[PDB]
Amino acid sequence: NNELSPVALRQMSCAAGTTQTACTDDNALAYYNTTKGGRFVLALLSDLQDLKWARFPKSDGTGTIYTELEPPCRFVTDTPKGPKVKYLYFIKGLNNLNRGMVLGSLAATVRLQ
Amino acid sequence: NDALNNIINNARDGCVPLNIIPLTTAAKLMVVIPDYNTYKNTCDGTTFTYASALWEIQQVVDADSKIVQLSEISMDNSPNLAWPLIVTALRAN
Amino acid sequence: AQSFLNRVCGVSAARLTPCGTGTSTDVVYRAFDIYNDKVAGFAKFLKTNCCRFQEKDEDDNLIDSYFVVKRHTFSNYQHEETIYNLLKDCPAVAKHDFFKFRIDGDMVPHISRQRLTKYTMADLVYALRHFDEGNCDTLKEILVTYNCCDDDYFNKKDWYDFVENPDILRVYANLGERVRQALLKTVQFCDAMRNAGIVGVLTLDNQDLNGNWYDFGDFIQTTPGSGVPVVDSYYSLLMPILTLTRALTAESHVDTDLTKPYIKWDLLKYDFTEERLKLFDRYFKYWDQTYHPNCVNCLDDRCILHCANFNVLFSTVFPPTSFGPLVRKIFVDGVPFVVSTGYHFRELGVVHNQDVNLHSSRLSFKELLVYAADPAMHAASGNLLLDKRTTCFSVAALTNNVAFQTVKPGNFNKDFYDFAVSKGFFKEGSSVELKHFFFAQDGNAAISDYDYYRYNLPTMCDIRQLLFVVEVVDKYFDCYDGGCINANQVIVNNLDKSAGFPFNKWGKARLYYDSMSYEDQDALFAYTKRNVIPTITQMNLKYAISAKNRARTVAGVSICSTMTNRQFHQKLLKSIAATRGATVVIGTSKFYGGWHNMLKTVYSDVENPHLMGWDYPKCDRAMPNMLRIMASLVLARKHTTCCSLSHRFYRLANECAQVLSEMVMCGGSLYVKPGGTSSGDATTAYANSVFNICQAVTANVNALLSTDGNKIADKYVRNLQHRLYECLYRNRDVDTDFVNEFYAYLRKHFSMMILSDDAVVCFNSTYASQGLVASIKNFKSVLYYQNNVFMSEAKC
Amino acid sequence: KMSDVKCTSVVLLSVLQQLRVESSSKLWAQCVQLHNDILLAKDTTEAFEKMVSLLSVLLSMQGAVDINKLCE
RNA sequence: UUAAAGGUU
RNA sequence: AACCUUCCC
Ligand SMILES: [Zn+2]
Ligand SMILES: [Zn+2]
Repeated sequence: NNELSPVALRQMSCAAGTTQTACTDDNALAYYNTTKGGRFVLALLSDLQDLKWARFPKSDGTGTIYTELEPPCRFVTDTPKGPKVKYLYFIKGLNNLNRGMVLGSLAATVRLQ
Repeated sequence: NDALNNIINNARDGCVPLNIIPLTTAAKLMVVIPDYNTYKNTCDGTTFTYASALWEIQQVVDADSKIVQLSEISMDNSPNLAWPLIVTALRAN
Repeated sequence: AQSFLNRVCGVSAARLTPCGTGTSTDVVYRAFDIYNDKVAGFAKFLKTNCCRFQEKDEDDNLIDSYFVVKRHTFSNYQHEETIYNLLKDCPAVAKHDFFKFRIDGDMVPHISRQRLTKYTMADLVYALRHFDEGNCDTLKEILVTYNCCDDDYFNKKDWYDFVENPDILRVYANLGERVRQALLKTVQFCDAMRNAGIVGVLTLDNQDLNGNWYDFGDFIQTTPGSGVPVVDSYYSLLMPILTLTRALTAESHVDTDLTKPYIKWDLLKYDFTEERLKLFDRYFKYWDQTYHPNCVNCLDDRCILHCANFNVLFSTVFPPTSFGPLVRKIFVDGVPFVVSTGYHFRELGVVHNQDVNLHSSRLSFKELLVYAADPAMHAASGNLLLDKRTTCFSVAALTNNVAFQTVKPGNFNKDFYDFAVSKGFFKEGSSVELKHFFFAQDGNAAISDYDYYRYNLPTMCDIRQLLFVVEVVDKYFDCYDGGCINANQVIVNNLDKSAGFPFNKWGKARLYYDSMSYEDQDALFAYTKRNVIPTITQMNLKYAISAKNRARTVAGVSICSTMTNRQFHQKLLKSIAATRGATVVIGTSKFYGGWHNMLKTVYSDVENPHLMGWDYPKCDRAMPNMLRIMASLVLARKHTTCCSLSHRFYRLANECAQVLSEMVMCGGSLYVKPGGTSSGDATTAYANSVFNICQAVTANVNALLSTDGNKIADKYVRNLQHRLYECLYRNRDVDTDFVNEFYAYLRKHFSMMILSDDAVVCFNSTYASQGLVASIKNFKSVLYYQNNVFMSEAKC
Repeated sequence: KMSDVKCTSVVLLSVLQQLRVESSSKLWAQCVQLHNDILLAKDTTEAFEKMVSLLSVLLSMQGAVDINKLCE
């Protein structure tokens, strides 16, 4: 009885862009894995076709880290918004387990067709 | 310096493993034999084959470094020999 | 009862004979890899939920083909129906039935899986990992069923021993193709789950001993083209069986079938990187972490271990003649030498020297020292050797005659014996008697000791558990300090000892330490940080008093390695030898109350104290290379400031080249050392202590993870087990908080005192009885599956 | 009394070794086997005949003058 | 191995 | 232990 991911991992709003400083203000749904030794986000969701860079300012504020993303994954979500064609991005170097946890949470509590 | 230069020049980079240098270049082989049965399967006769080459026997000695003729190595006469037999041979062509 | 049997068989028309009576289930005892929100581990449980049926064969013969039915809820029935009609077309999926039958007054659903085997691979891994002599009863059945041996093979004496019965290596190796085909079949399952959009965890509970996969209960489905097979516990738990059963021997044959002859590789080929990548893609396709065939490109110590494990597995396919120094011709003053300019480690891959000097003009004292030490010229100028007395690889014979070395009987002091006898000693029926003597030896003594280095075998370690264990073990060496020192600070105990193979023909170690000034020594040390210097260690034969007639031998290592290893471990280990109250008690005297202080320290606040001790049968000649590399890495962990990554890697390469797989000169002929450790180098005792601590921590981890978990009545220990499983098989990065917590737990409940390969431990008896800390059988199983050695009660 | 046998076996092997017996491989091998096995015996009823077998080795050469050296 | 939390004597 | 609740298929 091996369970994929007990407990669900939540998400905040983050900023991304195509390259370098293309990040404008806030354009991404960042599914996070918060640990008390620093916050580490898991996945990115967007309605933007091709975003490769993302950014988060450090906790001290003086710094801001950029994250490089994988090629997009396309799916459709069902909502009162009707169908939503959305593209999902994994920060390159994400292991299979974080991918599985995010995908399981999404397929469990977010509608898909 | 002639059988070693040829095999070195065939390397793509010039690097060859050390353990193949005496295997394909050395001109003398010394086999050590613990018993007659192992002698039968490996060093039988005046000429044998090893390392994909043909070698011919020239000298055989016992543990006491005394000469043994090839006729004395029998089955029944084996118990009368010091038996780490060292057989040295030259690579024949 | 009859209709259930006629429905379970169904269309396939099989002659099922019920193993469980009636329309009821059949509880069994099976091993599980389990992880809930409550409990985790890899342990044996009771499995109800099942109605087995054995299949008959023409003349009513019973075969291993089971029709296991599964009673469960309606929701699970729907969930497994909607996912099996997605992975239906994969060969590696056992055929399901999914029918509904009226059991008693209500209609219940069943998921009938056709033609499985009695045991899964969790059972095989558990039986070969947690081994006990007189409780086997399932390893025997697995071996007998698949024609690895017979039933009368188990009536032998010590049939499980790796040392006194070296034929068990052949019995296991006949069970090594069902594992290769299982890996081949799980790769297809992973690909099918990918292309079909399914996410889930692959556990080796759901793969029968053929290769088919038959559970989809904890799976989820996403859009096609993106499916995630989570294979981290599967491969990690399976790793030791791959080399214990020698599963990849079929790669030695052409077209990968055991009936065809072996592949005839080119003799001059030394770089097998493409083959290594091909094998990794073949069998470990969905292993997420990256793999570096050559460990010169690794990122840190942990990645070095991770890639060296895979290289250990993959180097058993390539010819033994391609491993060793990579020699190359260079010209000086118009005269050509043949000198070593690299190495090809079985574990570390190909390493190239950075400061190779081609077309030089003169050789200084440093260069003359370097070129006189490597085996290049000595082997290339000698004649070929074929020694039938040993199975170890023989390269060359330096002289024209072999030398036989004898041992003298020893002198007798008659006056003391006469005095003692006059004092009423040595009578009949006395509690004291002579048992220690000087034993003599015949001509073949050392060449008989090399057939004990024959005992070393290539071993693949469980990489995730090994990484966690190394992180825990590193905390026992935190109170110390270390680093590099200049040639001024080196302290040499005795300067009248031999300098090694070449160099003993000219003087002792004093001559080579005066001749070279401090600048030359510093230059040699700095050279060793970016080049590899293979050396030769002589094999001397000892002459001392003992109680057993074995001709013990020692290693005369050369002088260059001595200097360069001193300029590291002098400062590393003088701190270890000068600390009081630590776990490692090296350097603490027993006089002036040292023994009492040590014993009182090892009794430091244990709740229900018991004492236990053990000894490894053959520590030096059977220790796997992976653990020696681990010990060297944790010793080099102290150079975080004085050395960059490249310097650390090249120092590790030098160590592996001259104290692990060096070229030994035994009686005037050069032989290749399979592995183990060379007793006679600078850091033998400290590396042995590190290895001992690693084994103890591994035993504790195995003892804790194999406990049921539902029965543990203490919440803190249950949460500790849960988080231990998470930190082992669900995290890629070190968690310092839980490492500290587990180290504190071990120090509280399992107090050690270590000195080289000797250990004394005070442990909580209640926890040990409950299975929360390591017992002695946990040590025996760990030794069996991680040391290729079976330990008995004569040592513990 | 077995201690006497073990000590005299030690002395006999010492004198045999110093008589250049080890220049013949098989004779030295047999002598070493006998000496090592006498030291490990646990009853006096096997050590004595192995001792007599080992003494028959020295009584066969012509390097030890016997009549003179048993001057009593 | 058996949703969770809470509740009383 | 009895016991009920938002329940859970
Ligand atoms: Zn690496
Ligand atoms: Zn350093």
